Parts: sequence; structure tokens; C-alpha cells
Amino acid sequence: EVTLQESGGGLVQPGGSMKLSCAASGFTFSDAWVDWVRQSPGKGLEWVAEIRNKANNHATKYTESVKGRFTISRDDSKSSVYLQMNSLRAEDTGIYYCTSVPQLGRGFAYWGQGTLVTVSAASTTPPSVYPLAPGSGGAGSMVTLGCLVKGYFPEPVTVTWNSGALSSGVHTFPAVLQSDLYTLSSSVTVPSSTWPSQTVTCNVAHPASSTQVDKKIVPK
Amino acid sequence: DIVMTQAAPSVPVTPGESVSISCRSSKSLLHSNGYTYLHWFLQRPGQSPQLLIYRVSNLASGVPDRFSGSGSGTAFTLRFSRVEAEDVGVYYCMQHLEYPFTFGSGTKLEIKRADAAPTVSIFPPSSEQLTSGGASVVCFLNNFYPQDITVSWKIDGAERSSGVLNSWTDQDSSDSTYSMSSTLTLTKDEYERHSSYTCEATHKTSTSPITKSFNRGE
Ligand SMILES: CN1[C@H]2CC[C@@H]1[C@@H](C(=O)O)[C@@H](OC(=O)c1ccccc1)C2
Repeated sequence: EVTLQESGGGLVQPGGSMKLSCAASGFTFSDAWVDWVRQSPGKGLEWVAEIRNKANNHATKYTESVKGRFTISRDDSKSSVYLQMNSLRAEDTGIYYCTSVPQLGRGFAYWGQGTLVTVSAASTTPPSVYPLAPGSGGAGSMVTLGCLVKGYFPEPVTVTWNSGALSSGVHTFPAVLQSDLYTLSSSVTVPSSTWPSQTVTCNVAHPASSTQVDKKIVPK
Repeated sequence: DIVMTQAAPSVPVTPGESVSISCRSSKSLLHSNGYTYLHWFLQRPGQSPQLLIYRVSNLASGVPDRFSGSGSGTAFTLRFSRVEAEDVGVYYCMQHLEYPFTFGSGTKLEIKRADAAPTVSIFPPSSEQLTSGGASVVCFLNNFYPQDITVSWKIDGAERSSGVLNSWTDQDSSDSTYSMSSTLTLTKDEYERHSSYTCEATHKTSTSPITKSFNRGE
């Protein structure tokens, strides 16, 4: 059962420090050469650093733009690799993925889920959540409801509907940033026979501020 | 640095047909050890990249038989024997010969399907938002195809352009449609100075804009 799980990201001050971790399991970590790749709009996927295995003297290699600022390291006894990031810049903002080359010629075979790093002096702010219910009477066959999530920072927020029980007719859109901070919409379409007879609630979480909010969509 | 080029920024394909994606390197990726270090990855919308093919033609574990790769030196091709609607995503090639490792810019696979008009819904500001001094009017243009659409907002018939926040979803992996959210951001004071709020969508499926509107006074 192979998995790589990154932790340690989130909002960080420009010029500040942050150390990402990545825990491996399900494969022989000690033989693998392990790398960090990040993604940004502007470069797409970008290789960051690599640390080799003990047999290859744990050697490290870094991309030019982070050399001297980032340090990659590993602790085979905990099957983990780390990326200590110093002197953080806006160009360092992106999703960072832990990935490994388990054996010679295998390529980046296993990847973690990714951890968003946002290099910004702005501060963490919770979201407000507003139900979006139809103006008129339904009918017809299907009705669309929504939840407006606004005023939060940084990304991401997770939105579910009926705690996950409704997912097939949901579109949670990318958030938009402007003066009010982030603003995101999520819509859900269900039969007119489901709502308003059944409770439809959107559940919003914002891990940065540890905010959780459940809002029921009620006919207006 | 070695430069990886994926000319096509996207490629449109109909489910059931075969298709190929090309990648070129600026240097031969053939190593002294005899292996060619070129791999292919898929990144579905909102997920991490995942390896599809390592060293030109070797399928990775769990990858569908429909994928294959070929190529040599500086030119490579990823092929699908039969595409499926769930194949939407961005496909990247990467050279793993020299440091720094480098990736192509990716080619987005776009599934072609029958045209579909948007289901357009408009929402007056929630009373909860109004008590807080806010008046965002939200409009969803959902499940439409092809992907381009235009949205115009009108307040008592006059067009409004500033304060509009637009967001688009990636192509749906099950039904190959696209959706868009458009929010007109107003303060409560501004909201009350007028009464007609319309979200008008123009899309290839109709010669007439699709209009959804309401009146504040109701
Ligand atoms: C061109 N080579 C060089 C540099 C990139 C690529 C890669 C590869 O050859 O697979 C490297 O080695 C590994 O990543 C590896 C070796 C043993 C065990 C686990 C991983 C060796």
C-alpha cells in the first residue's frame, strides 16, 4: 500500500521560514531517491530538490533558484524526507509535492497529495457562508442551490453538501481574489422532489483558521 | 537546462477514438547506461500528478492498457488506443536524464461531446448577507458545451463591468461539460439604488442571450 503524505505548508511570511515534511509508507523508503516538485501558474511543474539514498552518500541536488535557501534532508528511521525553506519569496508560492524514484529507472513513481505554500504578509481570515436559494417556485424538474463562501484567507476551503452525501450534482468553483479577500461559490443540483422537502446543507471548512460552518439552504 | 516542448497546449478528442500527444527534448535523453530517460505523467484536475509511462514505453502499475508510449532521441509520443471521457486532464512529459529535471508545459486533453446550453440560475443577495452590508448577486451558468461563454450583467438595463468576479470549472470527467460562476459584487447601499438585475449569457447554443433576472423590489 504506497503512500507519501506531505505536511507543514500553509501561509508563511515573505522572508520567513517553513519546513515541509513527507511521510512514506508502503515501499522501501531507504532505497528510494526522494524529491520535491512544485507547481505554479507560470511554470507548470517545476523540480525543486532531491536527496539520494545512503548508498549514494545522501547527496543533494537543488534547482538554481532555491540553492542556498532550501535544504532537503531525510530520516530513514522515520521513513521521511523534509524541505526546509528559508528566505521565502512570492515566487516560492505553489503546491509542493513529495515524490520518489523507488528503484533505478522507475521515474517519479509515487507522489504525495501536495501541500499549498502561500508566501504572503496578509493574515489568516475566516470565511462567512451565505446560502443561495432560488427566487421563484420550482417547476422545473431539477433545482439548483448554492453557497457563497467569502472573505477568507488564505486558500483553501473545503465545501461539501450534506456532509458528502450529495456529490454527483455539485460544482465547487475556483475562488476569486480581490479587495474582500477570497470569494468562492459552490452549486448543487438536485431533483425538485428532494429539496425543500429534505434538508440540504453546505458544510464549509477553512483549515487555516479552524473555521467550520454548516448553512442550511432554506426557501426564500 | 534541457528544454521539453509540448507544442499542442490541448488536443480535442471524441471518446472511443485513438489519439496521440507529442513531446520533444532539446537534447537526446539517451543515457550511457542505455536507457532513455523520458517519462509521462497525468494530472487530473485538482489532484497530484501520477506516473503513466516511465522510460518511453513502460506502463506504470495500475495504468490502463489503453496507454502506450514510443519515441527515441529527442522525439516522443504518448498514445491512447481508445479515449474515455474520464481521461480529461493535463499530460506532461519529463526528462529525468540530467539536473535540473525538467517538464514539458503539458497538453490538456479536451473531450468533445454534443453541444449543451447552460442551465442558468441567478440568486438575489441572501438576506443574511444584506444585514451585513453586502449585496453579492450570484449567477451559475452550468453544464454547458463547448467551453466558451460570455456573461454580461445589467442593472436596470445598463451594463455593468466592474465588480464582476468570474470563475470556471475544469471539464467534467463524467459528462464532459463546463460550468462558470459570475458574481456581481455590490454594497447594500448600491444594491438598493436599483431594481433590475440580470445575468445574460451568450453561448454558441443560441443566437439569443439566455437571460435570468429578478427585481430587488420582490
Ligand atoms: C539518469 N539517472 C540518474 C540521475 C536521474 C536518473 C535516476 C534513474 O536512473 O533512475 C537516478 O537514480 C535514481 O533515481 C535511483 C537510483 C537507485 C535507486 C533509486 C533511485 C540516477
